[PDB]
Amino acid sequence: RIVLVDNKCKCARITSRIIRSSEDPNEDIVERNIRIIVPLNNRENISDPTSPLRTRFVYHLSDLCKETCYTYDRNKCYTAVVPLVYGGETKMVETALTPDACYP
Amino acid sequence: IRVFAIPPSFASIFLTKSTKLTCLVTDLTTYDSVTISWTRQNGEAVKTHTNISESHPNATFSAVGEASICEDDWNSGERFTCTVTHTDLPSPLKQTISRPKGVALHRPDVYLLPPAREQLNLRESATITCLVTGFSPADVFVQWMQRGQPLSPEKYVTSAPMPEPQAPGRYFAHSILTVSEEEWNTGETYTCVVAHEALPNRVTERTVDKSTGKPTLYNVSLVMSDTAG
Amino acid sequence: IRVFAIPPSFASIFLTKSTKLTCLVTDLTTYDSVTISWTRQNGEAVKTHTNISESHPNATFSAVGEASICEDDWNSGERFTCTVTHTDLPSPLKQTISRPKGVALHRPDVYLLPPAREQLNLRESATITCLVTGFSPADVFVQWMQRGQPLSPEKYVTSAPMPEPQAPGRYFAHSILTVSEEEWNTGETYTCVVAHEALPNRVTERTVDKSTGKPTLYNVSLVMS
Amino acid sequence: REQLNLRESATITCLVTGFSPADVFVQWMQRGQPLSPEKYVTSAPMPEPQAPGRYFAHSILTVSEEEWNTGETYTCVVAHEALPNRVTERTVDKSTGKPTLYNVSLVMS
Amino acid sequence: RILPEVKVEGELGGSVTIKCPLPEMHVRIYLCREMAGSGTCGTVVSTTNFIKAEYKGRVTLKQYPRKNLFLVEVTQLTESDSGVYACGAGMNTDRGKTQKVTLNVHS
Amino acid sequence: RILPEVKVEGELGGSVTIKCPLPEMHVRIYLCREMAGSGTCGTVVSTTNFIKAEYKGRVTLKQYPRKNLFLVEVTQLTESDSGVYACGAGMNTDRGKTQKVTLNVHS
Repeated sequence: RIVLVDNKCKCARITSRIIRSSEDPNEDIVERNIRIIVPLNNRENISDPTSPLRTRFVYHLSDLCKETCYTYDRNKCYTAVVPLVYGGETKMVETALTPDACYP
Repeated sequence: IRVFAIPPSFASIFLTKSTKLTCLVTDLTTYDSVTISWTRQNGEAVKTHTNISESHPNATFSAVGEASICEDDWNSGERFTCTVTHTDLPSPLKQTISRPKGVALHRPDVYLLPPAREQLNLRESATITCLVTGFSPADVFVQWMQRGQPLSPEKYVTSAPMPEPQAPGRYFAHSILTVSEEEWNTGETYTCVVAHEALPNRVTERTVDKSTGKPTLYNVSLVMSDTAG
Repeated sequence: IRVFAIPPSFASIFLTKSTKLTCLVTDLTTYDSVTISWTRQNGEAVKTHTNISESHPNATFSAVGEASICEDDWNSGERFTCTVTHTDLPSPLKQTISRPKGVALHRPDVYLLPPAREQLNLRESATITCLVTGFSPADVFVQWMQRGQPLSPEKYVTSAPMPEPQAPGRYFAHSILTVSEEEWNTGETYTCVVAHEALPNRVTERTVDKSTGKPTLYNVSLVMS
Repeated sequence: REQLNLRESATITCLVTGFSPADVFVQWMQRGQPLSPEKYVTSAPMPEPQAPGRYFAHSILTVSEEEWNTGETYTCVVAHEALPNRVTERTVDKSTGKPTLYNVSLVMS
Repeated sequence: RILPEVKVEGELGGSVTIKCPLPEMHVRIYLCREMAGSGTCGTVVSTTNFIKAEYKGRVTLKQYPRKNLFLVEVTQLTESDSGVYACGAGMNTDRGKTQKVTLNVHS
Repeated sequence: RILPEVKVEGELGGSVTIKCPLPEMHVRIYLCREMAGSGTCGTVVSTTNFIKAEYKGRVTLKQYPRKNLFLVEVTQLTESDSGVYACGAGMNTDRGKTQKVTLNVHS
């Protein structure tokens, strides 16, 4: 419910609710429902794979209630550029790390 | 005596920025005055060739006749013909190149497999492969690179495209490198790129290192913090 | 107007366990009353020759003859001659065919790459790749057994041997087997089995299943204060 | 593992059961190459208790402790007529049985 | 999380058509039967030529750019515990599934 | 996942024949009876000479390559409640099962 921090970069979604409990007085409960979706096998620099494996996973509930992040969005795209010899001339060519998300 | 009918490769077409069809003569005697010309399906002649090269150490001559044709006419499947005429053969020999319509266009699937674990036990080499499959019967050339500097074909070797078991006409091909084991042991992240027509941007890419292939030991630590916030 | 000879391949010899060689008659006129034989080094006769072909569009007669011969005598290094005397070839021509016994031998080495991790997301069809490297001769026989049964030759595809530029005289090949994900997702054991001349035993085999790429352990630790 | 405490000698056993007739050959190959016949020991085909006409055999290879701890693989190859390809083999090393080990480590100030 | 539940009925002679949203992206469009035993999803037909071995020749697909729609039509149904079929797009099946349906072959 | 449910009345003098698909050639075809307590399947007879202790002398097998049919024939039935019997092939038992049949013995 009250969780307008559905930022799908760090995966967080910590919503709030009130146990309409057993009909005693306002002996109610306040919750904070986290669901972090760790990529774990992803890379440190999210747009460049040459960076080492991202091992540590920091989670502050301050910046995720709005940056480097861990996963890929379906509505955004991340791209990259690559070279090649083919003999002498080297020409930069554009590739997309997110297919079916930004395919021309 | 033999004559070839070599269409420009897809890689040549979209990397050299110049589309030209060439026909090569081989296995013949080292003579001259080899009339090697390109003509169209209507019999009209095409622009001639340049830079007649030198023969082979095997005492056999080698010459090439090249014609420059734009991309759209090549995609039009026009019946181009290379004629080779010489005193060796009383009848000029004709080679036909065209684009036969009637093949569906299928996106290539390019997959990277690093060497097995027990491959890294003989401590002499690491064999990485990229396998392309399911693509349209158009045949393509492959490039590889390491740490951003691409590599020569003297090390990595590709395979001829063969039909797939269950596909009607979708093909497949392989490419492998056997590199020093210490290199792949000491990072040196490798990348296989290929260029095929069915690709949206015409070029696709994949990359592998030790980290990518089967991480056998993590220490992931989800240190949630300021849990209140 | 020729008669070529075909030596049976060790790949065919091994699985058949029977040695039979034939000579193909090309561009000889489509007429009967012909001559055919298989003379050894000592000239000993062979088994009878059957399965004579039919008429051909280019007016050629292929009087192919198959005979049964032992296995060890081939290893000895004898020579066979397909003798043919046709109406259009009155002069008898002597064919020749034998075992080379000259090329050195290096045992192959067998690798079995499982399908890529990305491939086990799209759930269409997996692909297991057997790889053979560093073998001297140009002959090698690769097949696949699932659950003790050899698979259909259609299922697996094996390419021709290809030389390594780094290793002179040595070739390599690759067999591919395409199976459904679901059978691969379930515990199923696929074995790539290879037969080759220079292997210390006549046969080697390597196998993989899903329960091989799992990580040895984790280290997850939710520090939280 | 009770054997793997003295750290003296490990004994891998290639139990072969359910085969007829009473003839079989067993070799032990490491890294693709075979081993001396004096390092491994093969028994004789004894009749099976619950299956008449069907025999069984044994085979022990004695390695030193450290090689099995380094995880070096060992291959037992069996030759017999009834085999579909006349040759079968099995492999083993340190990590055959080892399952996943979730070493967790909770902490909260 | 959409649930476009549809209750088409089909016997062996009955043919059942399933309607899926076509984003016109054309990279990949598929139907996936969720596997009750494994608890995951199992593809049945996709943009690729592959098809289930048990379902060979019995299911086909139709693309309607005029209406931006995808049709999965099954000519013959052999009393399958017709589970939940999910339409989806993209190579990754679990992440690309858009809508899910389930029906009944009997009645 | 197929459920070719076949049943019988089954007493003591009655003999029951169970039809299994012949997998073809030879691959350890067997008939397995689900163990309710363990929640898994338990072999009663296989291609090898194994026969379950309580079923000793009471079960026989007939392979029919002419019809590709595998008949499991039990001469005498009694209190052995027909729970679930699965026809299967291959080395591993739980992976190789099909005909998940169950049948009563009393009536």
